Amino acid sequence: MKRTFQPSVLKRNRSHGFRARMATKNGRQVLARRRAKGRARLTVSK
Amino acid sequence: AVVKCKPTSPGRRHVVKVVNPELHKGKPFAPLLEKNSKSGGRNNNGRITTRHIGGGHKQAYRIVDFKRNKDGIPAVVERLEYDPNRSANIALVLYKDGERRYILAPKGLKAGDQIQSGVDAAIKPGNTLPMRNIPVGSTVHNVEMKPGKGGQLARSAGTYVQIVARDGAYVTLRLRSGEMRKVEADCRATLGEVGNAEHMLRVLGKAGAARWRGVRPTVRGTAMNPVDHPHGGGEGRNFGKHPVTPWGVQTKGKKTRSNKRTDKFIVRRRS
RNA sequence: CGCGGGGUUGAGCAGCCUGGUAGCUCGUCGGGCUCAUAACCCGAAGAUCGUCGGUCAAAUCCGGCCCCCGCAACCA
RNA sequence: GGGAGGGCGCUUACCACUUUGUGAUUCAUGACUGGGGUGAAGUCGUAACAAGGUAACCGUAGGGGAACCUGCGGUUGGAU
RNA sequence: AAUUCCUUGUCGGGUAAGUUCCGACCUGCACGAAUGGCGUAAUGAUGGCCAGGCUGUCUCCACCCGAGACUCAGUGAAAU
RNA sequence: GCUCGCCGGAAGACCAAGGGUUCCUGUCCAACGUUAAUCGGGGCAGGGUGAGUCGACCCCUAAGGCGAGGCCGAAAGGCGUAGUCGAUGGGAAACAGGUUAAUAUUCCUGUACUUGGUGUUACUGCGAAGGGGGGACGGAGAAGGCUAUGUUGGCCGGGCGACGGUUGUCCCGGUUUAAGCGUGUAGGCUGGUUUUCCAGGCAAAUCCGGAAAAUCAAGGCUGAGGCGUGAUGACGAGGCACUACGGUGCUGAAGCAACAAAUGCCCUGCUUCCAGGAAAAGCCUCUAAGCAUCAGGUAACAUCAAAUCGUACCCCAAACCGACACAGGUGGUCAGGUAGAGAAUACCAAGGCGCUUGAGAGAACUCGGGUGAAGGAACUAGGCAAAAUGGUGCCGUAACUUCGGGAGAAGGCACGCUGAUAUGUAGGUGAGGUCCCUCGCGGAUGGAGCUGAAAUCAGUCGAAGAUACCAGCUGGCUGCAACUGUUUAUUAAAAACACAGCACUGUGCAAACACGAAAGUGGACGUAUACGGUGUGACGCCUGCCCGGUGCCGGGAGGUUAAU
RNA sequence: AGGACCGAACCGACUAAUGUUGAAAAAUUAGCGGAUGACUUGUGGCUGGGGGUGAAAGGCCAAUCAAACCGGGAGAUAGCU
RNA sequence: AAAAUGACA
Ligand SMILES: [Mg+2]
Ligand SMILES: [Mg+2]
Ligand SMILES: [Mg+2]
Ligand SMILES: [Mg+2]
Ligand SMILES: [Mg+2]
Ligand SMILES: [Mg+2]
Ligand SMILES: [Mg+2]
Ligand SMILES: [Mg+2]
Ligand SMILES: [Mg+2]
Ligand SMILES: [Mg+2]
Ligand SMILES: [Mg+2]
Ligand SMILES: [Mg+2]
Ligand SMILES: [Mg+2]
Ligand SMILES: [Mg+2]
Ligand SMILES: [Mg+2]
Ligand SMILES: [Mg+2]
Ligand SMILES: [Mg+2]
Ligand SMILES: [Mg+2]
Ligand SMILES: [Mg+2]
Ligand SMILES: [Mg+2]
Ligand SMILES: [Mg+2]
Ligand SMILES: [Mg+2]
Ligand SMILES: [Mg+2]
Ligand SMILES: [Mg+2]
Ligand SMILES: [Mg+2]
Ligand SMILES: [Mg+2]
Ligand SMILES: [Mg+2]
Ligand SMILES: [Mg+2]
Ligand SMILES: [Mg+2]
Ligand SMILES: [Mg+2]
Ligand SMILES: [Mg+2]
Ligand SMILES: [Mg+2]
Ligand SMILES: [Mg+2]
Ligand SMILES: [Mg+2]
Ligand SMILES: [Mg+2]
Ligand SMILES: [Mg+2]
Ligand SMILES: [Mg+2]
Ligand SMILES: [Mg+2]
Ligand SMILES: [Mg+2]
Ligand SMILES: [Mg+2]
Ligand SMILES: [Mg+2]
Ligand SMILES: [Mg+2]
Ligand SMILES: [Mg+2]
Ligand SMILES: [Mg+2]
Ligand SMILES: [Mg+2]
Repeated sequence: MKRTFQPSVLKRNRSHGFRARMATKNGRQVLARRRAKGRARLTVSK
Repeated sequence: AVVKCKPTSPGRRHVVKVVNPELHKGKPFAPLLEKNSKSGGRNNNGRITTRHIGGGHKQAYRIVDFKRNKDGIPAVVERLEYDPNRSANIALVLYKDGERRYILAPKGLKAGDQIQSGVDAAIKPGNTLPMRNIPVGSTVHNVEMKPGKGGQLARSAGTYVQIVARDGAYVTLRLRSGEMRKVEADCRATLGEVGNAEHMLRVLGKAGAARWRGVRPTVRGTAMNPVDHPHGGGEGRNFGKHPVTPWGVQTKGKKTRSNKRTDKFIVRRRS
C-alpha cells in the first residue's frame, strides 16, 4: 500500500520553507509565533 | 468525399470520414506558426468556468490573415492546407512582392488561382473589397463589424452572408442564423462562400473519436445528487421539476439576451 | 371490520347544501305520415325517494339495519 | 549331411456388420393463432348496379367496427 | 413481464416428480411511445433454466506426504 | 575446507529519489538482535570520498510563480506590462589497463580531446537589442545493411583416467585489446553555378523572399558499420619462489576463420494515416547607429587558466515510505547456455543466498497437497470448490447476420527414434579463381566450406511419443445493456455512469454562460456546419390524443399598483 | 487499418480458502479482466472548505468527509446520565 | 337540404 508520505526535498522547501514563510503576510506571522514560543528550529529548513 | 468505413470492428461500424485528397500532405509554413497552450477550461483563478474541456491533441496556432489589408498586389494560391484550429481549410497565399500569408478557403478555390484585394478588385470568389463597392444581392463571407477590425461574421465551414439592402451609410445583412443586422457600409467582406461544405456529413463513430478532440464526458443532471445539481435526487428516475441549468436559471425556452446598446443595429430578431 | 362516497318512475343523471318546491335525455303506450318497418310529428302514462325507527311539517335533519363502491391496515 | 519348393502360424493392404458427431430432406403430430369455404328468416350497417343519390375504377399512402373514406397521379369500361 | 396482489392464474414443452425456465391465452390490482415503445447479429469476471464430458460435491469416507497441534532447552505477550 | 539445496528478466550488477556514517580496521557483549553469541547495519576508538572531460554550478526557455510603473479594491490585498525565476527539455571535451582493508572515466602509466585570455606572425572591413537560417519535434508499418553477442572449426597449453573402454571424429582451459586520428562504404536527401531587376522580411542589407536569362548534368549535405593506426605496447593460461602462509614478487605460448544474430545502430531515415504532432539560447549569415590609425575579425604558432560544491555506503531493501531487522509500495539501465514463437515456463553459468529459535515424537483437530473400489451432481440457495479440456499442420463446420461475423464453432486424423531418398535435400551464406573496370570499402562470373527446414517410404521400443513444467471445457433457450470503457481507496463492478447518434432551447461577438465587491480571465486568439444547458442513448420500424392545471414565449387595449 | 484477437511486463480487483490480538490498520495463495489505447507511468506546477474535484458513488481532498485539519469565541449549552 | 331497409318459394 502506497503510504501518504512520499518524501521529496525540493517540494518540502518550496512549500514549508523559510523563504516560503517570508513571502506572504500570513506566513510572516507564522514565524513570529514560533519565535515568541521559543522554538529551536523555526520552519523546516535543514 | 464522404467515405463510410467497413464494419470490421464494433466501434468502426458507424464511422463516416470526410476526406479531401487536395489538402497538402507535407508540413505547414514554418514562419506562420506559434505556440498554443491548452487550458482545460481554467482561468486566472485556476477554477473551471466552462465544463467538458480538456485533453485532446497538441496543436499549433497558424496566423490566419483576417483583415486582408493589401490594396493592389495580386497573389496566387500556392496550396490548400488542413488547419486544426478551425473548421475550414486554409490556403497559402503568395503575393507578387514575395510575402506569404494564410487565408480562408472559399468553396471554389483550387491551387494556382489568382486573387487580389482593394476597392478596385474584380468581382470573383476570393477577392476582398468594401461592401460599399460590393453589388447588392450578393453572397459574401468573412464579414467585418467595424472598418479595419478584422472580420468576424461568416467564418465557419460552408457558411455565407446575404446582402439584402444598402440604405445610405449602412448595409443590411441576412446572417446564416436567420437574423438580420445592419453594419456600417465600410466593412470589408471577402467575396465567395466558405469551403469544406461536407463538414456536416461526418459521424465520429466512437467515444475516443471525441475524447481525442478536447471533449470530456458530460453527466446529465438527473443522475446527480440533490446537492450537486438542481435536478438531482429521486429513488428510481424521478424528475418533477422544471428543467434548469445547474445554477438555477431556466433553460429550454427562457430568453437570456441583454445588450440595449447594439439593439439599434438589429432589424429582425432570429426566428 | 377502521375511515369515506352511494341506494330516486324501465336505464343513466340531478333535487339532499341547510326542511315545504321531485326534474333532463333515453325508453314504454295511443294516434299520425309509408306498400311496410325503421326515422320523423302529435299527444299520454309511469317513483313517493333502500328499509326499520327518532318536529307544524322529511328525498333532505339523526341513528340502526341491507347492499354497493372506495381508501387505509404501517416501524420492527 | 541336406537344397529348391509347398503348408501351418504370425504380419501388413483392401473391405462387410457395427459405433460416433454434425447437417439436408421427407412423413406424421403439437398448446395457440392467420386467412379461406359451406351452412338455418342472426346482429350492425348500405359500399356497388340508374347521375345508385359524393360517377366508377387502377397504383400508392394514411385513417376507421365493416362494407369503406381522404390525399396525389392515371383511364372512360360515365349520365346530363 | 426487473412491472401481475389473488397466484404455484390456465393450457403446452421439458422431468418418474418442475412455486423456477421456455411458448401461448388476456381476466393490464397498478405496461405504453425520446422521465422513450417493440425488435436486434456481435459483445458480458452480468441475471434464470437445460444438456454432454468430468469428477470425493455426495452414498461414505479410507490411506499417504508436508506445516502446525503434543514433549524437552532459550526468550516471553493479550483481551478480561 | 568438502558436500547438499535455492534464485538466475533475479533473491544477480549499476543509478536517480530518499537516508546520512550505516562504508574499512582494531576492540567489548551490560542494553538493541523475538534464542546463545567470540557475531552485527550494536557500544568505543581510529581510518576513509582526490575530477578541465562524470554531475551539480553556468547560458536558454515550458507549465507556472514573483512582478518597477500600472489598473482595481473599506485596510489587508487581487490581476498584470517591461523584466526576472522555474527542468522533468536544449547548450564544449577521456578512453584502456594497474593499484587501496576502504575511493577511483578523479591517483599512476599510455594515448587523446574541448572551450576562453594573452603573445608572435600572415591576411582582413569589423560591428546589435534588429533581418534571416537552424536548433525544431506526431502515431503506426515495413523491409535492407550491421554491431553487441553466441555456437562451431582451427591454433596454443595441459590430460591418457579410482570401475568395462578411452593416443583418438577423445577430455579441459584460452583464443582479449578502448577513446582518439585517417578512410569515407551500405545507404538517405536534395540540381548546381553565374548574371540583371523588385511594392515583402517594422530602418538598412551583398542574407532570406520573389521575377527573369545563360550554362552544365553534375555538385553538395548526411551517414551505421568495415579497414588502417593507437598496439614491435597492455592483457594473457600456466609455470618459478617467498609464503608474514592473507597473498606477494619473476616469467609468459596461441592470440585466427565460418555461421547464426537482436527490442541496440544507420533511422531526427522511408512509406502511410488523421487525431495535424513545445519555446528560447548555443551555432551560421546580413546589415543600422559607430570606427576606418585604431578597434575588431580569419588562420597558424607558444604559453596561461578551466574556479566552487557531490564523489564512502544501501538503492525493488535489515540502510527509502509503512511505529519493528514487517510475506506490502518504489522510477530507470544490462540481458549468457539448452528446449522454446517468447522478456512464459523447466534446468543451469557469472554472481548471490539457505530467509536469526532448535532438538524430539509421528494422537485427535486445523492448514497446504497426492491417489481411490462401484455409482457420477443423488450434496447444494446454486456444479461454490475440486475434476476436466489445453499444442502445431491438415480435413470439416449450423441456426442466425448490420455480410465483418457466428468460428478456435462443434467433431476428427498425424506427432518419438534410426535409415534411404539426400555418404544432410530445398533454401540462406559465400573463399580462392576468371574477366571487366568511373581503380575502389568496385562490377559480373564463379560454388570450396559453413548452416539448414519441411516431406515421403521402411523399420524399431514402450501401456502411453503436444509424454515433464507451460497449455481453451463445449453446446441449447432466455431478461437487461448496442459495443471497448468508468464507479462506492477499505463488505455493492452491475441492469448503474459515460459513450457515438437524435431532439428542444439560448447565444450576432464587448456573444450566452462561469470564476471575481472590481479590474480582469476562461468561452476563444473560436464566430451559427460555432459555443452553452437540458433530456434520450448504436442500428431497424416508429413516436398517437389533451394547452383544462404548473411553467415558458408573444400581446398591448382595459382594470389594479411603488418611490417621487 | 483496428477504442480488432490469444498472451508475459505493466494496470486492475470477479470467485473460493487462509488470515480477523494477521506477515499486513484490506494482504497472501490458485484461478480472473485490459494489454496501440477513452492506456500506463517519472518529475514539476494549478484549483482550498459551504470551497475544490467528480465517465456521478455523496465518491475523494494526508489511515478522518451529508461539509478537513490546527488555534481562538470556550469553563458554549445540557429540564439529561 | 334529408331520403335507410324488404327471408325463401
Ligand atoms: Mg450529449
Ligand atoms: Mg446516485
Ligand atoms: Mg438544491
Ligand atoms: Mg418510480
Ligand atoms: Mg350505395
Ligand atoms: Mg357513390
Ligand atoms: Mg407446466
Ligand atoms: Mg517452552
Ligand atoms: Mg534452480
Ligand atoms: Mg553510529
Ligand atoms: Mg540476546
Ligand atoms: Mg558499528
Ligand atoms: Mg534563466
Ligand atoms: Mg502578478
Ligand atoms: Mg506595485
Ligand atoms: Mg534536466
Ligand atoms: Mg561479430
Ligand atoms: Mg566500494
Ligand atoms: Mg521488506
Ligand atoms: Mg528477519
Ligand atoms: Mg514497478
Ligand atoms: Mg521465470
Ligand atoms: Mg501427521
Ligand atoms: Mg486428486
Ligand atoms: Mg472414486
Ligand atoms: Mg472407477
Ligand atoms: Mg459419466
Ligand atoms: Mg437434498
Ligand atoms: Mg438436487
Ligand atoms: Mg469453478
Ligand atoms: Mg485444476
Ligand atoms: Mg423473467
Ligand atoms: Mg454495457
Ligand atoms: Mg467492459
Ligand atoms: Mg468497494
Ligand atoms: Mg468488489
Ligand atoms: Mg438513460
Ligand atoms: Mg432505454
Ligand atoms: Mg409523445
Ligand atoms: Mg485490443
Ligand atoms: Mg489479452
Ligand atoms: Mg480502481
Ligand atoms: Mg481518506
Ligand atoms: Mg456545518
Ligand atoms: Mg461565550
